[PDB]
Amino acid sequence: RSTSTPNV
Amino acid sequence: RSTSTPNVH
Amino acid sequence: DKNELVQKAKLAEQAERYDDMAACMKSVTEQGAELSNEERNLLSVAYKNVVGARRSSWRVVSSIEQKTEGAEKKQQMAREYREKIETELRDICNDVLSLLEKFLIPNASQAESKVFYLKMKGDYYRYLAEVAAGDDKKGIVDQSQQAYQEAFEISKKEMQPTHPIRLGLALNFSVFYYEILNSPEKACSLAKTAFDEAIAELDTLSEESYKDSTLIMQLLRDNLTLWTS
Amino acid sequence: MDKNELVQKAKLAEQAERYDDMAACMKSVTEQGAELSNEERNLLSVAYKNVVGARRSSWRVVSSIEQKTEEKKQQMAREYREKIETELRDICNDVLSLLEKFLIPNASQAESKVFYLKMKGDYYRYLAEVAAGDDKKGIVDQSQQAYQEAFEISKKEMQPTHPIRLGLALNFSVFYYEILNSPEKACSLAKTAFDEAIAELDTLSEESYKDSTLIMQLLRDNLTLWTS
Repeated sequence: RSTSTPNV
Repeated sequence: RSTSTPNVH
Repeated sequence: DKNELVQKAKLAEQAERYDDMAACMKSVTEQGAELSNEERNLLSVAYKNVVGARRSSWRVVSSIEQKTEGAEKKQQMAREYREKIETELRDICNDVLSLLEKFLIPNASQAESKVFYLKMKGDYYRYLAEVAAGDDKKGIVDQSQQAYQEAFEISKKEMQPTHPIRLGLALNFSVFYYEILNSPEKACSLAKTAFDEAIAELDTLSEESYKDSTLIMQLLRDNLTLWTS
Repeated sequence: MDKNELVQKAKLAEQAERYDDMAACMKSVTEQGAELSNEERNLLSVAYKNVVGARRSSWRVVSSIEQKTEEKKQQMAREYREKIETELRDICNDVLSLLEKFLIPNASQAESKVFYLKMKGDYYRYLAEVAAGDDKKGIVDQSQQAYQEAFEISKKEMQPTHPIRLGLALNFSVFYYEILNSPEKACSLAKTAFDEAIAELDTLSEESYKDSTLIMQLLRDNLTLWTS
């Protein structure tokens, strides 16, 4: 599973 | 904070 | 169909959807028949997770409310949200507690079941106490004390000192002493004697609940060390 | 209630981990028609990401069970997936429509345009994760197009190290890998966004370096993962 932009 | 009984479970 | 309602309940549990999980087991309990003990445990997990999410939110916001000593506007905002969270938390506790009074405690046919549901009743009144202020509070505290006490009496008479359930009751009842009744010495001696009594009878541990008993003994001793700080 | 009050309510809800409350607040802030401040924007994004995030993660678990039950156990797993699915489309439709009605048209500068066009790409991507039928090829293309216009606006108007540009590449690259199934275009996209930013670590600032470097690390980790 790929990682997308997390919360800041 | 004291610890109480967790789920088994 | 009690077995459908139960199968969905485990599906809910794997999906981490504890309010669905709790809704299934609720309607199971309502079918009025004695819960099995895989069932009983499913109900306890659901509501512990559902109520625990509110308890934890309550504590965060209650804290903000105290760190904003006026700051009246922030404190008013924090107060309001606290009280909104409370009322979710009371509905959850009342829901459970009426299940206990109406089905689970009356149908409990074995001693271990009664100690389990009476402890649970001690638990949910304690969560109401954590959050009660004033007039309500003494009544609520009395009920928690009374359930734990009854449970404690039955478990001392019927169960082995290393039974997970008797250990857990001692754990929670000692937490009630320390945290709700602000009596640390009473809390310490309740936890110390439950620990020592289980050490005296390690032969009573069995293969299938070894793990839980062992963990609760460790939790007993950790509270003690915290409380003696 | 007034904007600034609703914002503080959102921050309480966030702190209490009550993200449905948090989204409801920020939705209603958005609905007032004013352009979102960028603290606000971030709050809207965090609430909705955590709200769909839970569903996305439950969907995946119950989908996994469904595909691997071979009875009436499968009927029960299917119905529960579908119930989760429908909540999840209700969450993406909601954001999607707030993006079309308030956020994309109110966006004055390139930055916000990229931010929201990205978010539109993401929420279509979440719909795509979960779509079957004739639905799918249209959902996807909607996603691809939101990303693509976002990407063009960023290559022209933001620095290689802008966290919002870097984040678009990261998610655009994920779309390529996970939705379009084009691993090679995904790696090329991530690798160039990583290299161009790494050649300018200087030009980062104090408000952005933690975010920009963290995204860079994720571009690389994804690169590592997709080259396996």
